[PDB]
Amino acid sequence: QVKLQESGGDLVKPGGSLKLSCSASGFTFSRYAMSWVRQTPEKRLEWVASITNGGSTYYSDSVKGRFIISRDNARNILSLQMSSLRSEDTAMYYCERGELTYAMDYWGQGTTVTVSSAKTTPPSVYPLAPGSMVTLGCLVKGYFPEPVTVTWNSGSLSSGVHTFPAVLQSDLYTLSSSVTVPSSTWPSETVTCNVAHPASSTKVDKKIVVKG
Amino acid sequence: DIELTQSPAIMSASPGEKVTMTCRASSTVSFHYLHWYQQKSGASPKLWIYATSNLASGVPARFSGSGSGTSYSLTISSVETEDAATYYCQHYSAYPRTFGGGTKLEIKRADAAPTVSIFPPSSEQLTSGGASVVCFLNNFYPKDINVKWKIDGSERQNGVLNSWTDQDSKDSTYSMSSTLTLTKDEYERHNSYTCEATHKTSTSPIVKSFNRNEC
Repeated sequence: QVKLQESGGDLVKPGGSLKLSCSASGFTFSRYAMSWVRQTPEKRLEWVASITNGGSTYYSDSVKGRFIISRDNARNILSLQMSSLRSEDTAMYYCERGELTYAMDYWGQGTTVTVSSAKTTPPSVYPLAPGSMVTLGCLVKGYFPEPVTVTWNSGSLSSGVHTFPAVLQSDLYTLSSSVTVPSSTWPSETVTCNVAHPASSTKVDKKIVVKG
Repeated sequence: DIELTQSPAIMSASPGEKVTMTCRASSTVSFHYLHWYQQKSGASPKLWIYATSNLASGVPARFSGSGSGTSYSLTISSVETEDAATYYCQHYSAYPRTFGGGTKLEIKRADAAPTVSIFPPSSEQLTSGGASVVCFLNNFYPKDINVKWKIDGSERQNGVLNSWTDQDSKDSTYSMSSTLTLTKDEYERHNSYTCEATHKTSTSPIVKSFNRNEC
């Protein structure tokens, strides 16, 4: 199957530079045009750049002069280098097979980029244990910027989880995650909240333990 | 300058209904290159319809697309729960934005009461001088739910922050978290903490509660 994995998203000061990578597999990469598309916090989809298989480049007027789209047909890697970054470049960035004319037929899951002068704050992570089925919680508080990645038992508990959109207060985000398991499985078996904050290069594991 | 306008920006439909959404251009645009993408919550877009009328691989038969010139549409013949998503039209001739603003489709279901869970602040959180009392309201419908917090019987509004998930495309439900944040000192000056859930047509709230002294 065709797979596109983006990486390189980070917090960057305005005027700074950042390189995004897209690793392609499951198809002959050198035969296809490739594109980047961004999505703003307002959920507006916005084309960034495209590159033909021969290497001809096309850029949106929003990034002209500042962004470089490039490719390596030997490594099967699509790149985007962003220089002179602006606040307005803050967005989720997706890599696509194809381009605007004949359509973009496969999209990766994306990387987040935030352009801000504010420094990174890693989150504090707190377990939420209760005071047939049991719901447990994880509170991830006081971090900047988005995103955090929240999993339960390293992604083994997939169903019965709800991770809520972060709320911003006093220049810091806070989110919660709930997970619901059969009461015979907890506290009998381990349930742990795993939090990843790429911008501060932090990972936190917090076991949910009985008591309040 | 040529813009793609999508209507309606937001639509709600019930399973089994036929739904149509439109994509209109400022000036004529070639049907050969008018495309549609579907984006589900927490996921990237997928190609849905290409060259006006052709379904991308794996896209259900109930989808169709029509149009030419300045006027295009996407139609679902019999909408299903899994169709909850935002739909975007796109054409290279459109500038400065190649994408339309999208149509967000909500899928109706019968009313469902939330599963409500209340949590006292993490004891470890208290060590920071802060106290977040958390209440989860999970898997309910419709979206417009009301949460009330009570401390020792009296309603409290200050320090409450609420967050809703997007509609679950599996079962058409919503979930939301309500967090009441107090100081460690304010929290320990009280015993009874209550999260109440109600909606417009409810005659009986769902109530979850704990006491600071005994669980």
